[PDB]
Amino acid sequence: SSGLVPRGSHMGYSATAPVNLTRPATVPSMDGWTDGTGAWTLGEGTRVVSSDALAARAQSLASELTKFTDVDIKAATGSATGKDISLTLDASKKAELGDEGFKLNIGSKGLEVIGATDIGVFYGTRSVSQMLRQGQLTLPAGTVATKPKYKERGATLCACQINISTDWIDRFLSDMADLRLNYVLLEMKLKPEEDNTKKAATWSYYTRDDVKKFVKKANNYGIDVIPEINSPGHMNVWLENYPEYQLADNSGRKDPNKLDISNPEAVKFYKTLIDEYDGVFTTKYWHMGADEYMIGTSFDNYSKLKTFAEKQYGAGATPNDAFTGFINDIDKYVKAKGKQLRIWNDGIVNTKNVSLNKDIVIEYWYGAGRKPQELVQDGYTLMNATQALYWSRSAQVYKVNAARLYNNNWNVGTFDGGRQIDKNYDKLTGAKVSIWPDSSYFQTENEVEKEIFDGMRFISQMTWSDSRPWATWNDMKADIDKIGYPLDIREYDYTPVDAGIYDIPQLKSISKGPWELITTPDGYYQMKDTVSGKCLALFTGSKHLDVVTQVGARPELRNCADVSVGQDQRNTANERNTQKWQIRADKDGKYTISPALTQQRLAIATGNEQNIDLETHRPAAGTVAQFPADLVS
Ligand SMILES: CC(=O)N[C@H]1CN2CC[C@H](O)[C@@H]2[C@@H](O)[C@@H]1O[C@@H]1O[C@H](CO)[C@H](O)[C@H](O)[C@H]1O
Repeated sequence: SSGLVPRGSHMGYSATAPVNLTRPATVPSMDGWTDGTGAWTLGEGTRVVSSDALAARAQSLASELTKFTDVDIKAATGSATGKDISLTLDASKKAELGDEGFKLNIGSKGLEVIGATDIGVFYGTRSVSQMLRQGQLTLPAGTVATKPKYKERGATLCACQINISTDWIDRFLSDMADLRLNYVLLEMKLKPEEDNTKKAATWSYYTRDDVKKFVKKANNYGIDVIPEINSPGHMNVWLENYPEYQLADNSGRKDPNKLDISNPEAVKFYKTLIDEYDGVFTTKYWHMGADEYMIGTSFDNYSKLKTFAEKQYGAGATPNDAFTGFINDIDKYVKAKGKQLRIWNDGIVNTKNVSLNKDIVIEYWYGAGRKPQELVQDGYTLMNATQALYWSRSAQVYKVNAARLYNNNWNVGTFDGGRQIDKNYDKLTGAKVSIWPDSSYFQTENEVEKEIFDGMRFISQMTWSDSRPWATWNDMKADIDKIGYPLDIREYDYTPVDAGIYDIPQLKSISKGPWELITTPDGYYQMKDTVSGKCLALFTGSKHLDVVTQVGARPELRNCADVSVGQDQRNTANERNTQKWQIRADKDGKYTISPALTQQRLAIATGNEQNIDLETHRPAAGTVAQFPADLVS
């Protein structure tokens, strides 16, 4: 017999360690590790030790680690032993570590994490978590210092038209933090409240309270949440109920997506929205979008913009001049609020009489004029937002292929359509992936979460480390899976009730029930009415992106779809996903039921709910209908 037995190494440092004991991987990788003598073992008595100032970081890591290791790891102040993880903020190490970098020293004095800022120290702790939650509690001795090559690292998250649940955003923010991603462009609607703007309070929207909560979580994780209100195109969710601000073509037909930038009341309406967001986002940036204004058409069909150009910016001025002038005017406005402006690159056009202010950050997603190289020569600040880092729930041409980017040597300097610029260009801020809903019924938000996993590790690695220490994608994939998700995601209670048979009074107007609940692989439920044999669906009402956004829409009974299959069954996606429901536990113990796609909540209608959609149609009082949560607290 073999005698196989656990090594069961004593806690703390040991001068003795095997030469090739595995150093557990991280993402981002920490390159240039210098090996030392021996190894350090987390074990019973290991504490996380820090100053009072770092006490919250220390307590949160001790908790975390207690949960991952099954050892009781307490936080403390005072002296550290060789048994301990130490957290140190040393601001004098800015030159070495920057605002975000960190140093690990593993050895006889234990596991030391050193940062020059609170966020650096926090970031060090993400590597410590990663390293110790792979089933190994012994780490080889040595030292490494690491900092991100690029200043902006993260994602565009389009929480736009459709709602991405605040619980999803929270999980996403923890995922980002674990990967040392510090940037999220959140295109979204903050519920408008002013008399002048409140008719745009259609769903999706987020409350002021919702936003202040996820922003404060973001800032604790080192993440800049930058809002976007795209303009002057892609404005349907703002101008639908304000036709007075929509741009008409030459024949008088209005487009709810197009802002009439020759109308000063319209410009002012946009500026009013900037002012509403200013109260709840802490960032120093404003993103005005400026992408795809004329998609589906041309400036030749909007002669009003030419006339406006010429009046406004003198004879010779073109519609492109008016467009840029609108951008410059929004620039001037946000700068007076202390902000820097950001846009998409496809706005930037050939202008005769006006030129785009150079103090506007250009996020470059589309190979169409200027090319990246030309924007470099004229001195623009650039972020790489290449389409090669796009996911879309419906557009299958937009699926990040991380294997391919890894194996083909893509870097942050590889702009859209393989246009390589100097990756050390001094105004290259970094790079991001982009998460787009488009036609939204094809994939649930929890399916988006599973899918983006890999691409998020890829962009973390290349924006921080800009290296390929794994020989192939497949090696990186093996390690990123061993690393796995941060604790908050592992703890999220996706399906808080067991499958089974339930009485649900809230649903009495549809059926006396009872209801058979079964779970789905993406963390939702199907609800079968045992009376009719049919299943509850949120299927009918007015939609954006092919999803029912109508406030007060009623669910219905439909033939049961197969909710057990994956997102590659595109042909049945709508019947399937309109039959998914998210159940959540209250603080404490009461359950809400939300349609998985819409993320409104089922409630009994009172008739006192106030929303613009309800002015035009209200479900019968006392029936069960979907409503944003803020209307039913
Ligand atoms: C900046 C950008 O990429 N603009 C649109 C084009 N791309 C190409 C692939 C994606 O489908 C993406 C579109 O989703 C982008 O538009 C955004 O669409 C959302 C809804 O999906 C909102 O309407 C935004 O305002 C658009 O910018």
